[PDB]
Amino acid sequence: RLLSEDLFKQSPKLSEQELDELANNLADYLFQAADIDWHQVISEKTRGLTTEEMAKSEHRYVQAFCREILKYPDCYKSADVASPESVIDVALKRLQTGRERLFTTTDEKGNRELKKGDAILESAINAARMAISTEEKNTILSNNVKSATFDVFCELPCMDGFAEQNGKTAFYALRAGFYSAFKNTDTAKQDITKFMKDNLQAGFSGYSYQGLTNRVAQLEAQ
Amino acid sequence: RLLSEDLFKQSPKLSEQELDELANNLADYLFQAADIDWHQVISEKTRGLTTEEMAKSEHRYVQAFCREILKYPDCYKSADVASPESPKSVIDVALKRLQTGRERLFTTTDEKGNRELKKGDAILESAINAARMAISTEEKNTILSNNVKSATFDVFCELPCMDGFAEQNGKTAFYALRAGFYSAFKNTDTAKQDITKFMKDNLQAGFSGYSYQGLTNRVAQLEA
Amino acid sequence: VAALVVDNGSGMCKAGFAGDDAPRAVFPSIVGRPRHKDSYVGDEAQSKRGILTLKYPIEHGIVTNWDDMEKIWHHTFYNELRVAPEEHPVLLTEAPLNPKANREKMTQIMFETFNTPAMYVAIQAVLSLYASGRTTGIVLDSGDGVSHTVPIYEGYALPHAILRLDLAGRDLTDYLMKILTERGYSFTTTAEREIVRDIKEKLCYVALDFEQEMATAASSSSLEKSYELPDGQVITIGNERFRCPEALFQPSFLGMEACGIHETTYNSIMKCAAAIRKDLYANTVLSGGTTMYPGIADRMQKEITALAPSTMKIKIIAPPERKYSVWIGGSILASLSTFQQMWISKQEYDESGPSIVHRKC
Amino acid sequence: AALVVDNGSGMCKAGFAGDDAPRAVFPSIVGRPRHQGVKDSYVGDEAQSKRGILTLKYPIEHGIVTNWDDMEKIWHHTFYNELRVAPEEHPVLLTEAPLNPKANREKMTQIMFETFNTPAMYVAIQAVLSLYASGRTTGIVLDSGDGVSHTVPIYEGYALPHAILRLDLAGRDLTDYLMKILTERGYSFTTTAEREIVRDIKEKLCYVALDFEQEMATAASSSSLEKSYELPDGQVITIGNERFRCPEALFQPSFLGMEACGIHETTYNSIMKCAAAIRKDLYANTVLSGGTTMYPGIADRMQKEITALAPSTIKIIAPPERKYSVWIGGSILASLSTFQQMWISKQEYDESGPSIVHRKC
Amino acid sequence: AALVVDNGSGMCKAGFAGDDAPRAVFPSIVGRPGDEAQSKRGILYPIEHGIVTNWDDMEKIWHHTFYNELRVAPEEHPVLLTEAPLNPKANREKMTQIMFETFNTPAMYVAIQAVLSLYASGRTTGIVLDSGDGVSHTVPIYEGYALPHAILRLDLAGRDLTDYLMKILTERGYSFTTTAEREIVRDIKEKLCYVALDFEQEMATAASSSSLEKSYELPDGQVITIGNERFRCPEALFQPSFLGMEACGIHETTYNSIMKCAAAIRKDLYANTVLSGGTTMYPGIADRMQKEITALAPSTMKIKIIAPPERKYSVWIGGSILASLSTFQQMWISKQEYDESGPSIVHRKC
Ligand SMILES: Nc1ncnc2c1ncn2[C@@H]1O[C@H](COP(=O)(O)OP(=O)(O)OP(=O)(O)O)[C@@H](O)[C@H]1O
Ligand SMILES: Nc1ncnc2c1ncn2[C@@H]1O[C@H](COP(=O)(O)OP(=O)(O)OP(=O)(O)O)[C@@H](O)[C@H]1O
Ligand SMILES: Nc1ncnc2c1ncn2[C@@H]1O[C@H](COP(=O)(O)OP(=O)(O)OP(=O)(O)O)[C@@H](O)[C@H]1O
Ligand SMILES: [Ca+2]
Ligand SMILES: [Ca+2]
Ligand SMILES: [Ca+2]
Repeated sequence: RLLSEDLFKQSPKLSEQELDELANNLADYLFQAADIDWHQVISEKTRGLTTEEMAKSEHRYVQAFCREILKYPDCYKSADVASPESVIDVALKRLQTGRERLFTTTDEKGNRELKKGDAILESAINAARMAISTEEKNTILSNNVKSATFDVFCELPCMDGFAEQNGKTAFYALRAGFYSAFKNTDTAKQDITKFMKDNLQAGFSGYSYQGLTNRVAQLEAQ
Repeated sequence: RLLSEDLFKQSPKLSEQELDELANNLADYLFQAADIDWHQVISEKTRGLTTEEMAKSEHRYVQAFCREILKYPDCYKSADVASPESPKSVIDVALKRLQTGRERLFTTTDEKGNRELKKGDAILESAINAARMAISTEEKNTILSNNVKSATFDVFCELPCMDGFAEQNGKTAFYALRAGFYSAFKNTDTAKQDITKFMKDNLQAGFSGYSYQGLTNRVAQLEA
Repeated sequence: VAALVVDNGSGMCKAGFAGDDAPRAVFPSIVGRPRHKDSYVGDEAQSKRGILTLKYPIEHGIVTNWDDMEKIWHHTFYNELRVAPEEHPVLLTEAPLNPKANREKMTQIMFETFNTPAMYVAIQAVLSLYASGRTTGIVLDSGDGVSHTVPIYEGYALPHAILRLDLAGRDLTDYLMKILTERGYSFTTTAEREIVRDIKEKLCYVALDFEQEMATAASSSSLEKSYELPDGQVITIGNERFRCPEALFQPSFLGMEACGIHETTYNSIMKCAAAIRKDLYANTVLSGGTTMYPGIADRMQKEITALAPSTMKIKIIAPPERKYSVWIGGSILASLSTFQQMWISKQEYDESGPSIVHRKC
Repeated sequence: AALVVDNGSGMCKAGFAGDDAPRAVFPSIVGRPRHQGVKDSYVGDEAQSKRGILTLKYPIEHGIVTNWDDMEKIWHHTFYNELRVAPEEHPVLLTEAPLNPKANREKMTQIMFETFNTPAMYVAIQAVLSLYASGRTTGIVLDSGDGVSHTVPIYEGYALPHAILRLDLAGRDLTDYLMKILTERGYSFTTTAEREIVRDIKEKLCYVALDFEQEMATAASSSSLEKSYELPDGQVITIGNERFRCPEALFQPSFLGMEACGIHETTYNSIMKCAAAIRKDLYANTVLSGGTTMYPGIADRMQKEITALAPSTIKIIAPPERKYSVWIGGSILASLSTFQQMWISKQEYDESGPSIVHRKC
Repeated sequence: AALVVDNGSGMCKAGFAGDDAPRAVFPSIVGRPGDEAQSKRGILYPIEHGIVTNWDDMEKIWHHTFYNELRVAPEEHPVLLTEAPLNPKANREKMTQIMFETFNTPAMYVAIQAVLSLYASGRTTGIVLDSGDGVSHTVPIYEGYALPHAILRLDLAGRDLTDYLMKILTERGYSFTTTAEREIVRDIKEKLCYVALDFEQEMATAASSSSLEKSYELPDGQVITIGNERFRCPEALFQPSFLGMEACGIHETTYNSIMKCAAAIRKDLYANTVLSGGTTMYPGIADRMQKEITALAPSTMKIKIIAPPERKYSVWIGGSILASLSTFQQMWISKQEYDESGPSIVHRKC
């Protein structure tokens, strides 16, 4: 329902009760789909740790990420011999250097497998991406939370072609209200949820030309 | 002072004196500067002619226009090979290609072996210019009178005060403005007058009845 | 039960049934995924380029992402061919010097995921030789991702003589994309490379004498040909027609240090036994879509004669269907009754495991 | 003496060969009346003064000429008005973008001999001139101006056509993006008179942060990066993180909605596809050029950012005069005594025509 | 002092007589439009298989050797050249012709490589297995003189092994197709390979644990791991079928050369088998040779494989020792002798 291109059209129809769930669903979607530099957070959250400690980190998303990296010894293990002149810091660089390079992993049972450099990064990111409980996501994203969640929000079907339909002045006005909603970082979800509730109830008429013209036409009659 | 890019911001700060004088100047400017939609005219005045027939027509402004288009074979000639998607007159394609590739370079080889590259717009503009220099004054006037409603609106949108109006306010508001502008031409005799009134009333509000901010404020005021 | 035949390429995947003179299905080897359906395969992925991020599981002939590869086959079986793999023996293909791990994984997937009653993995260049009706001869297999020169002796390739050349159709497409900017056009995006590809496939040809074609294109416009783009636009190309495939014979055009395909074939022959060299010169087969350029065969002999002994008779073989000769060779092989004892049964896999591929194939 | 004219997509520089700076810099624009009838055309500063009356058009877009009428006008204006000289008494060293379409090189030559009837003329790649200005003849050059950014490797003063790559991202796009992120802060710059102010804010307050994420966190938490700027009417604005966010689009084109990679990647990508024998000389000779490379602390981030995407085993040259280093290179070249033979004389053109440029340049 | 120039099929090794080391080692290749020519091969093998194939190239090599590497006047120093076993008479003549009619050497001598290697070990009798880059030789020797009828040449050496290692690394997933990537695989070979005493047992060990695996860091910072590739590579020396050759291993080639000698001297050859050349540097190669030759020889026969730690340059060292003797200065070929006897004199003085 979130990916309905006419969400703003039918959103005012539904009840106060269904709005409370639609606003939460839409809210959680923004935080989960929001993007963050994974190479930075995984590096900060496992610096100085050993590979054994990484496989049992307190953060489930850190385990998921690392578990997908450790499958491929060649990306992190230090060589016995070297060409003449943290562990994940080595891993992330080897996976970026060997972008097209193939790494071998051996399954629990004898089975082997070859993966490309980025296919391991992508697999590790996906593993992590499906582990955070949104709150931890909000904490690590606290700095770019309003920018990142907004980027997600714009890509929804209901927002496709909003600036061309309502003008750039209205679009940037929606952005301001989107950003302004975030008072504290401890209430970021509740904040943006309320913003989405208030606007979905109004069908975002407060940012559309049609809605504003209807409002002045509705206001003058008093 | 019509060309003040921030006209709509400064006009509401003026007294009813210079407002009307300004509206008269603008109104007079739109009609004096009104031109013709060369696309439909040339497309119609050449509709059903080959590239050879387009240079033997009676009208000269068309022959001068076409002379600039036929220099660039890639803008009208049929391709030997076509992509698996080409479901596709002679000018109707020329004008479409020159618009599809307005920033792409077409090639022309002079009478002598020299070569030249030119973007679609420059070509399309060079043809229009050649037409304006080769057209008769009375011949222009007759075709103009058939639809001065859109011509005067074209000029208005081409003004600095209307640069990227739809871009800033949206197509939904742009068409609303155009609807009112056209609605003023309900009467032919008082056309020049009804539009001058349309301009003055909006110039007083600074077109706040069509802009996002203007509407946002208007709501905030009507809320009181 | 009828046997299936699947030729997996870097750029294109050809699938069909054994016995047929051609594949029933042909689609790009691409997987598009959104930004969290969860995946799209084939032309459908290209039509939805705007929504998806497209990637190639086979790169330079080798599988690089088995999650995507497993999906290509799932799409090949249930969507393209519309069959159940558990009631069809499947003949797959692979590049020369294919990593042993990929050999194993290709087998592991067929039996554990698709549960094929039996399967087999053949070298692509070897199948191309069968399609030409030979057991001895050298095969130039040039597709989208990689070019190989593979000498064969009585149905068996010679691993020591095989040379790999990372110069194929994609590189030529990119080269055409770049030289077209000399005429003033702009093809840079990943979507435009797909457009320029079709221009290359339809308007490019190999020049027998390169500089005599350059002089011709300079002294006249008789070689210039036009192409209508998908957006309705039209462009003309002149010497770019034959300058593009010339990169095969002169990789220096791409700033590449590698040798030409003519010399790479020669070098490959010059790594075999002195005795058999003859049979190779007389059986030089051209395979893959990148050998479809008109005039390429009539160019190759001229290029290798200058390298080969003048006494030896050279004969180049360019089958009119050499774009699918790999699949065709697979169709022939998988249909023979005398081959039915060479498949890899489910029993043999349950016993030995994925490593079975190394002794059977 | 000779004349040296460096035509950019937004700025034209001109002067005499020998001087250490161009005597005339002005916008590469041509203005014409918005409407038919209420001079026929203006050029340079004058066209900008009469911005209200005129519709402005850029004859050089992304470094390439797209309208030769307007291009002639700029040159005519450059000679008879800006420099006040007779072009038929001075050889003319011009400059062109890398990968310049071949016809544009011919038309440029045609104009200089037929219209202005110059004694002689020469055309040099802009990046290559920037290289000479650094007292060198080997290395790689990053030339980022107003309309386009390029990355050209060079050997013995000869460019490497196959190695060159471009990026449609430069000073103009930054100005536009700066306007956007300033509205995100709470302002409204949109008019052309407001654009030139954001442009000045850009050329005076923007810089490149060595770590973007760290700078942003400081900007959100602290207020040490905020800086006040006096708007023309007297109003003050306290732009903050926008200082480094705007030039960040260079390294992250995704900020503008582009799939292409940044410049640090473009440079690495450009170098690798050259000869391995000189790559360490290119790394040891990475010159910055163009107005968009004038941001303070940008050369440090290039040095920083490559080391991540480079062999773990590189001096980046950012001369303080790299805003006009293309022109300065032309001044040196056009004044050298060992170059006077490299010119294209009248006779050389009268015999071979415009097509001669392809050999001499 | 006298100059000593060991012309290898992969590496030329120049120096001065008296020293215990060449002081100059460079690839024997000439590009057209030494080590400098190799590093710039992208924009630009005379002694392939041990024998000279192109003389113009050799002149450039010898020219390169004197003035650049050694930096000496060839008119002021006698020159000791080394020669491949079974070198045709024509090549021997032309080698002497060039040294006089081009470089004006005061005198020159042409010794056999294997003979010098043996002499370095303090022996005048024995059999030498010389394995280099391009070609391997088994050279039975009796009292200073090689025995041509018993010398066996094998076109299989270090170069073929580099290629083979480069090839089997692709089985593991890695990719070394580029020319620049070759010099890396060569280094890997020289650092991580070894000869297995019992091959089949070593394959069994490698397939049941990672105890034999070792890691190598590439120049770009990447790391590759190899297991059984470590010994399968040099194993091609004992099983040329791995390379797709019909030839027989170095162990059988050594034996065959012994059986091509008179029965009387064979016991000495068995008791004095000396290893020579960079390709005989692999750890565990001597023990293997000991094992394989014992398996071929008569039960009673006494076998001993000598593997000098300095056997990478035993040819040159031999030449240095021979050219430093006070009793050797009389056996040179002076200018006057060549001027009157011609190139053919070499057959009578060497
Ligand atoms: N008629 C043609 N002329 C020239 N090139 C062609 C033609 N048809 C196809 N190609 C080229 O052949 C390539 C695909 O051919 P093919 O299917 O033989 O290779 P592949 O198996 O997909 O890739 P590879 O086998 O190298 O991994 C494409 O790059 C395409 O441009
Ligand atoms: N100090 C500075 N800091 C930031 N930007 C600058 C500075 N100086 C100039 N610029 C930018 O550089 C651009 C003009 O530079 P330049 O003249 O090198 O480009 P050009 O050559 O005209 O364009 P092209 O890329 O086509 O060569 C303008 O967009 C301007 O905003
Ligand atoms: N420690 C080592 N381990 C394994 N191989 C080595 C070692 N050192 C050198 N090599 C190999 O030895 C070869 C070169 O050795 P050498 O110089 O003795 O032969 P050559 O002079 O080229 O030929 P020849 O001596 O037969 O004329 C190279 O292929 C190199 O890889
Ligand atoms: Ca194929
Ligand atoms: Ca410039
Ligand atoms: Ca030697």
